[PDB]
Amino acid sequence: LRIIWGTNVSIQECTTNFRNFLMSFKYKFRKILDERDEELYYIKQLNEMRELGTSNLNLDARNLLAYKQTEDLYHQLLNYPQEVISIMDQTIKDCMVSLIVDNNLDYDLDEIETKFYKVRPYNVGSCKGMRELNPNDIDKLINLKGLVLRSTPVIPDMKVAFFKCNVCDHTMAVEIDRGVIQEPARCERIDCNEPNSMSLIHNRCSFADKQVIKLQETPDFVPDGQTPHSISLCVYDELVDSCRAGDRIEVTGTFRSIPIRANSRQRVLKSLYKTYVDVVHVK
Amino acid sequence: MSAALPSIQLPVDYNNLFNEITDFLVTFKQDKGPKYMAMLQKVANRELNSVIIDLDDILQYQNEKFLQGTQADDLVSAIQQNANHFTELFCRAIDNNMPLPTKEIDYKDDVLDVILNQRRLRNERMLSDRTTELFPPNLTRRYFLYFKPLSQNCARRYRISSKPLSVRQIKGDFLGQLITVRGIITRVSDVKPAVEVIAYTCDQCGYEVFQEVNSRTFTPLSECTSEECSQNQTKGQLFMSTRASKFSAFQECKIQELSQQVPVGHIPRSLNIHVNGTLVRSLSPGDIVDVTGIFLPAPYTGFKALKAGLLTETYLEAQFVRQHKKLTSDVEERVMELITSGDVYNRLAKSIAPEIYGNLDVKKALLLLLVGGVDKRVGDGMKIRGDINVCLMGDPGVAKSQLLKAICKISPRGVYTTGKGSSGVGLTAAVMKDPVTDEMILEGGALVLADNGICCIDEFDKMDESDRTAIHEVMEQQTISISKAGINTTLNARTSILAAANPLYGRYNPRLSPLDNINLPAALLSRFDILFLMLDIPSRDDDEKLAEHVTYVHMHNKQPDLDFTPVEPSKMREYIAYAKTKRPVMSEAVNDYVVQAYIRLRQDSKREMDSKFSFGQATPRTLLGIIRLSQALAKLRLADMVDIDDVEEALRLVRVSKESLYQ
DNA sequence: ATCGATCGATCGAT
DNA sequence: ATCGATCGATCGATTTTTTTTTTTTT
Repeated sequence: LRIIWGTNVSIQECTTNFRNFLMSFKYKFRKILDERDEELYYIKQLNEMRELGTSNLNLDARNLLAYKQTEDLYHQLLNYPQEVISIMDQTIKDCMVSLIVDNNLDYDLDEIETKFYKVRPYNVGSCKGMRELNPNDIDKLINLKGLVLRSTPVIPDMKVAFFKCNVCDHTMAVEIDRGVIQEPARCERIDCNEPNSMSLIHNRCSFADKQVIKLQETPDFVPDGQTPHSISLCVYDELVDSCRAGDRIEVTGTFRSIPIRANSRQRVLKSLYKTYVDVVHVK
Repeated sequence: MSAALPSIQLPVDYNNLFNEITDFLVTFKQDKGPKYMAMLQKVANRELNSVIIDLDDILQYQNEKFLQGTQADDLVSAIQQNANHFTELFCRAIDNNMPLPTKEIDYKDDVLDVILNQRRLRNERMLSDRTTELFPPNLTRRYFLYFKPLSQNCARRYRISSKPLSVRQIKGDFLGQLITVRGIITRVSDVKPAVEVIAYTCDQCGYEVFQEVNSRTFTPLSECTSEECSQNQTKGQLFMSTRASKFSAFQECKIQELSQQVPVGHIPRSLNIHVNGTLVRSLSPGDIVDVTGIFLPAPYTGFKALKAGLLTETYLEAQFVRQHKKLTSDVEERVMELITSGDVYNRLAKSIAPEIYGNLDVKKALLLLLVGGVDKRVGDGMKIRGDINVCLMGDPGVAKSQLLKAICKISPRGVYTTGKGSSGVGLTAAVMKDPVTDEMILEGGALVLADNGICCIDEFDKMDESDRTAIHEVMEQQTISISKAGINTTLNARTSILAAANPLYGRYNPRLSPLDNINLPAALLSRFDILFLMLDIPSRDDDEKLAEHVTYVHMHNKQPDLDFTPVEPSKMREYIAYAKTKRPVMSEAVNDYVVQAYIRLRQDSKREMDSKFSFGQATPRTLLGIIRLSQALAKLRLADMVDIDDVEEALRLVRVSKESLYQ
């Protein structure tokens, strides 16, 4: 039944549990509200999505509770949200593609399925302010509130790095991929070799927006004497710049912390890692 | 090598003391089986992480290794000198004596411990088909260990490490030492999780990499150290795996001197300390505590050849913390001593500021703002205060500033302030560079800090314009507006407002007409519901009797008598919000009557006309408040019935706020 | 103090 | 045997930095 290594959440079949969950809900969530629209929330809204070709579905959270199945996926999503969104953004594509095959030719035609879809899940439990935050919480979805202190100018980021050699000169390049850029000493054209320095024209290589926002949350319930702590955020794409500064917001995301070079020359990193928000979803 | 870095003998040896450690570890008597057994399983039970230890019990088992032999060298005398060797080696025996299961791990529970078994699931399977590196004992811990030293009744046993000390009392020989000092907290910059060992992963060859990191920095490994990638032409790539690598929560604080410990000269000494583990979030800035911890230097980075010599500069680490000054169920009865006593509106009115003599009528109204209420919700919506703004006008000081000293102290959200004093920038969120951790984080206070609570104020005439406009808006209340910088925010200030201010120089002149004597703007006084004129004319009878009270102290510490028993704040305060839950609803009977006396007040105040005693015009805001007054007054009666005497009781305080100008 | 490039040699290829 | 590239030991360069006395404006 496979598995994911650290996630211990098996590949696929969660996509299936996701689908029959996506395929049928109605209201089992109203069972928690104790009733007092009969049709399921998604297939209507899933249809609402297909015409516009907007993608970027905002999910719900929590409809995995109280409903079955996905009760563990509700957990497994909260355990490893990053990987969960990875399958789910893709499944939505097929869940669209699976929806279109019944209506057959749709949106002229199969290319609209080629368009990427993704989940922007919100309302994960209730996170407690900021200052409460645990180390153990390293990556998990977090409900948060605060008005933006400052909005930084959009930051460009690496996707696929562009490369060349002394010969021929030739344009062969490799994606930035991981947090590292590995360029072969040689070579493309003449092949050969020869061992020329690898030319990099950065205007050719791929880019995307990551926009830093320092945010001071006002969770209230302030421990006293605790300081009005603030929050770091990076975000991505539409999440970038879509958030006005100075606005109290429900924006949610996994926790993140990453090291930085002490000298900013020497390879040495300073101990403990600095932390920022993953900005999973906005509200 | 020999010579340089010589091996040096010391009479102290833990070789059999480690055995003597496990003799003390687990097995124990004084507290079925020993406390250390099921408690160490209690950590194996995983409902606990932090491990708390004290010097108290070491002495008895050391007495147990004593009396009661066979005789053994003392651990504790080798502790305070080092004790960092005891934070590990004494603790390293815990894997030997800890129970295996000790119960079910389930799923969550938590991550980590589900992964850490997977890390050991991957670690053990490395050697499963392999037929030998293993995860170090330091690599997997999951539980913190703490020490709390003995003062104590053990020190008078007779038996030191617990003697409270100043920063000034801090010797250089105390480095490495587990020590205890009293001091005021400062800073308390935010805590963050810190990794002891990075987990790199080779991908290609895989395995796991663990590199130790100490202090502020480290030098990260690269390439692949994995032996599968060793001696093979292809070394696997690796970078840190944050899910894999272990973290530790790290807080810190500066600790100021109590100032009584200080020499008459010099300066208060701030002391850097660093909070870690379950011990984190145990403190706030400015709190007084007897701090107990080991003291170690953390050089260097650098620089380096700069320092030289080294001149350690060190720091203190926190082992343990002892803080100074740490329904409507059964506390209703604690309300009931004065409930059966009655006179809630007076005895408590007399309860106010028993330290200052007379002016109980002034104190009488003090009780109202200390309670206030209850607001309103129009549904428009526009919410109305809801809050009392009182001013006190008289000079010289009269010790008026002292009334604010008592009021804010008792009052929840009590904030004492003065003209300069806190500025309007102090009452707003103002950007400032944060020392150490960066950067330019905003820190608000005053009005923003005093919201949903009383704000006492002095030098109210010297607050100038910058403050006046803010509090001018603070009279619009429920808001603080900043259009400054990129900040457009308007934040709620629920602050209760009272400021006493001095008359025009030098003191008030009876010939001077009202509002000519006052230094405050009219629009500033109009939104005020009450002001008590503090003009003091000498009365030989009153002067003696007050002087008599001024004779009565310093004579003794206890003032009140002949006769009275002022309520203590804790039991007194509990009735406040308890009464604040009431929200009295107005009876229409008193309702229209207040309207009647209003047009009367709308008549008589206007028939005063030009200058003189004043003040007109008897605007509805005061009636809007005067109605709230009986609403605040009803709360002391609770019962939410709003009596007419309850209504008229405020109207009695209305004329009294003035008309003393004849005196 | 460590990282960085120069430069020296050596063991394989033609 | 001529030539090379390869690794290593050789060589040497880079590591902090903004607050209290002011001064033309009404």
